Amino acid sequence: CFPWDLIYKASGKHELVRYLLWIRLFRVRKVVEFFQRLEKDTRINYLFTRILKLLFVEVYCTHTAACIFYYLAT
Amino acid sequence: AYLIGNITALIVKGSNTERFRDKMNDLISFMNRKKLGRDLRSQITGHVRLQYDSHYTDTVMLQDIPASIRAKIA
Repeated sequence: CFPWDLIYKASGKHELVRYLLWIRLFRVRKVVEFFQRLEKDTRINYLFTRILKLLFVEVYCTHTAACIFYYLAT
Repeated sequence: AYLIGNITALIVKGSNTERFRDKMNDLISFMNRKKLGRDLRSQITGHVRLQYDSHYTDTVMLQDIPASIRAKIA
């Protein structure tokens, strides 16, 4: 929750202070806790919540890979 | 195909903590299909949890360990 693009533009625009934006991918705890409060919900089969969890891991690993693949061109 | 088969064969061969989980979701489907109370359903879930936790005390678990070793255990 520190501002990492005001710190970036204040500290002489260094490239390795923008790698601390990747700390904000620890906010996928709130999505993996949602799929743990849904796996113990008996209305939906647990082997279907595992499939939905894998389909939310399949995407966002193509979003992140698209972003890293463009970053490696920049 | 061998890699896909090994991953599929270890996911299909599940653990006992999900055999108990799908043993106790159609049980909840029965207890909510026919609208049971809020005390005897706790007795049903407590009985199936107790028999699952006591399922690892069987003599048939060690029905091939020889005599004078099963006798020492007893």
